[PDB]
Amino acid sequence: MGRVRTKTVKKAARVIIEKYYTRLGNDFHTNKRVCEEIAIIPSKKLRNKIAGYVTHLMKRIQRGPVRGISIKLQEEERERRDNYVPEVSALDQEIIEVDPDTKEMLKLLDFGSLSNLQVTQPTVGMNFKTPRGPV
Amino acid sequence: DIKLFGKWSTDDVQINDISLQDYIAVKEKYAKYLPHSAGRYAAKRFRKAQCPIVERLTNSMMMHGRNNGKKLMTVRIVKHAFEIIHLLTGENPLQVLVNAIINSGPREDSTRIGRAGTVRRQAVDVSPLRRVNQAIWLLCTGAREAAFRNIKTIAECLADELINAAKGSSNSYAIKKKDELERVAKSNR
Amino acid sequence: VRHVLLRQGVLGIKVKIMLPWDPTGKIGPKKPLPDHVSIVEPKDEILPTTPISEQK
Amino acid sequence: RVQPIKLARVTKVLGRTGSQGQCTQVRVEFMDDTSRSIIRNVKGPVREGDVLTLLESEREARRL
RNA sequence: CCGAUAACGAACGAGACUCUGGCAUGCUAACUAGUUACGCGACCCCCGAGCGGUCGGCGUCCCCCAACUUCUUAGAGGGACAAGUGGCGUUCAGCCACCCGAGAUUGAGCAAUAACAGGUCUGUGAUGCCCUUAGAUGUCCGGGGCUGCACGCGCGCUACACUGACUGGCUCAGCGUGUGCCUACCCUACGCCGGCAGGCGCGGGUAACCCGUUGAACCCCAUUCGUGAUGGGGAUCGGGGAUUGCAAUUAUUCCCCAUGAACGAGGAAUUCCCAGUAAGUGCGGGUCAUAAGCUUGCGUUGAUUAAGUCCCUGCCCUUUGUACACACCGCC
Ligand SMILES: [Mg+2]
Repeated sequence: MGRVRTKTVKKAARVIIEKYYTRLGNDFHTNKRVCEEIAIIPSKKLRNKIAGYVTHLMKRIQRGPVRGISIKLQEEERERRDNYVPEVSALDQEIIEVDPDTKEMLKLLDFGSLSNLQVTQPTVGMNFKTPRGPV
Repeated sequence: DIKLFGKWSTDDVQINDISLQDYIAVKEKYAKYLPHSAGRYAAKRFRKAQCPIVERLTNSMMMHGRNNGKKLMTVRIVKHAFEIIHLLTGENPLQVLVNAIINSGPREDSTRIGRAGTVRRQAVDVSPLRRVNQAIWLLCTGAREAAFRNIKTIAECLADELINAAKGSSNSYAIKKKDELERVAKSNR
Repeated sequence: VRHVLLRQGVLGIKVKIMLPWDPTGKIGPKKPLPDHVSIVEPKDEILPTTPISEQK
Repeated sequence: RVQPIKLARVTKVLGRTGSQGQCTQVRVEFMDDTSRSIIRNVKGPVREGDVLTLLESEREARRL
């Protein structure tokens, strides 16, 4: 109990992680040996507390994308977002299941009689809506 | 092999019920040459369970203001009491102590706050650790009021308190109090 | 802390000044605030190219 | 005529009660019928896994 | 603190910080601290040991005539971070358990906004205003008083005893002080006298150099006592002897011989406290010409119970009600 870290240590940890992600590691003693030159810590207790939180956050980083910014994580995310367009589009279906009402709309729009449309059998029952109230 | 006080081997002592065998500590891992060890047994909860019960009796026997650091006096009292009970009964003093503890621990009690019927609203069975604590406290208290204002010394009073409690004879203050508590709890069921 | 002897009595003056931090120390303390953490700015050090061997 | 005393082992500790914390309520499993288990309130320090005597079998079960 | 989010970005407080305690056979260093070794001795065994045992006996920073820093000292550094493992957790913030570790919560100091008609004008040549100011409410000198007692209350000390009292022997501390501007008043070793309180000569110390290896008390080991208001308790009181002072009566204090009173564990009530803690036990400092039942610290011995709760007494946050706002000790 009573081991909750504060803004000072957390912000310092996040800043130095996003500034020196390459040099840092998962070893507490190595991470407390890099802090004396990558930062100016007025207190030894503060320094090693920050180093412990850096180790914790870097374990979390290697297991997943923590909100701390990271260049490798961002380039992987950018690759996964602005790429991987499939070699076939998802919107060029050979046939499109189309409602008779939509077919009438297309006829009025003058786009009726398209070879890629298959008119679905309309559903019967009109049984939408959730039953009202509980029970 | 350890021979508390130089005799009375601990290996032949048997705890007769499994309710308190995790809290009585006379077995060979807790067998000590002398009942005096500043082992920090109150630093954390349940640490006193692994403290030897001879040490527990020594710690409890030094009470009532005049006697709060005199642990050497208490150790010599325990040694003389064990000698006396060995002479009087012929069996292991540690066995006598264990039987006294088991027969002195009150199996249930009663505790509450509100409009109590007789003593307390509810009757409550107790934990084995509370059993051992209450038994040791009752034995030391009985020895103390036995030895207060008579020529019979504290060694003999503790000795015959343990002797009476080990059998169960209503002559020991410990089991008299235990039976009173049993009656109170039974009425407060 | 100073006293001012005015016609109506005594007026108390208390002045507290937080001195700025300076490494020189002739205007303030040399030591920084205990909770203040300063981080040096890293360089680029990219090295995106093929390995080479530079004789020197 | 009176019911004999019977032993039972604490499995899970429910929590403190009595409004002063003087009692801890636990779930306790009988020795004779391991499939039999009730809820009892006990006084004194209790940790799960230790065994204790029941002078009377069923007194009071009440979830906190 | 993580997170949500009409808020964003900050500031104080908390924390961080300083001192302290616990670990460093790792570094530096020691005749105002030592250890080890060696050499002189002193004594026992000397049957025979003999590199046998003891020495807080003497020497080896006397300057060439040993080293070393474990123990002591005090600096520089390290060391502990929920870091490692398991579980719980939104698997976040964190929590629990364990290993390794000296240590997995050592205690303090400082400590925000706003406020109280809280206390001090008897700390001040801090001070407004009023009063007095020569028959003084200034100042000095003499004496008395602040102590005075049918009674009530608070903080404490001593006890009611055998887990003890007395007598003797044995054996252990740590804080910290010590000769003065005025200002006189220091801590004391050793030797002699006295039964004691004390007195008289000779020194040492302005101090890790001397008191002092602070030979403390409790405790421990033996003796007597024997459940009685007793060898428990030492109040009250008589006689006598010293010390301080200018002066001891309304006894300053100390000492000796006498008296041995209430008190046999304490109603209703009520205080403090979680580990080297409570309590027992002494020792320093402050006050001090003389002096501690006080206080502030120090060590020694050293536990029972608990790791929870909101029952009582209170505190913090949110919702809610209000006829309160001097704020429920309100209002009516
Ligand atoms: Mg006498």
